[PDB]
Amino acid sequence: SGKSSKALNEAAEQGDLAKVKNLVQKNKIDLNAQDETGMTPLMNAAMGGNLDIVKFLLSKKVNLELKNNGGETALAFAVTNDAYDVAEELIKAGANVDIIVAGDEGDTLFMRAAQNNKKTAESILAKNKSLINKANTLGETALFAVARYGTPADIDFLIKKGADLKLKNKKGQTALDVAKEASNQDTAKALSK
Repeated sequence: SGKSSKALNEAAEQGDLAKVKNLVQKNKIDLNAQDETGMTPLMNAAMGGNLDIVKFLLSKKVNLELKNNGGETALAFAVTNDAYDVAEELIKAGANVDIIVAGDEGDTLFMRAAQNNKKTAESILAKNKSLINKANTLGETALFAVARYGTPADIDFLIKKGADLKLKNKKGQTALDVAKEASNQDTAKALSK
């Protein structure tokens, strides 16, 4: 690849659209070139939650699927930094939704969205409905967190989207089992029906 630019990456993160545009108009920077930590302009724009910049960079046909050294794409940055407007735009542009977000548990993009933003969780499932049942590194899906700590309405949401109650985590437990362990009688009753 060609030259990367610290000034561009910083302007993208900080949200300075005029500066991004002035730097890109020179056609001297390879917009897909990765810096020393694997970061691109798009990852910086997404991490900083800068929709206008992200839209501009998408108009230049940047690669959506480059990963930084932590293994995250621009979409994972958007979701983990609560930039759900950016996440939506990236999903629309065809960004891969079947990815893992950074952290010890290896949660799926879907699991992180399901905890934080229902609309993005639905956008993800519209792309690949089987992600509802894709487990993290402990063998748990989104249903397990709700079984422990959530409410019967949350159980209903995930079951309506196809959550499979029979799935077992790496300890051999179902969502019903973890509800019972957590003394969550309401979710246990909802899972039992």
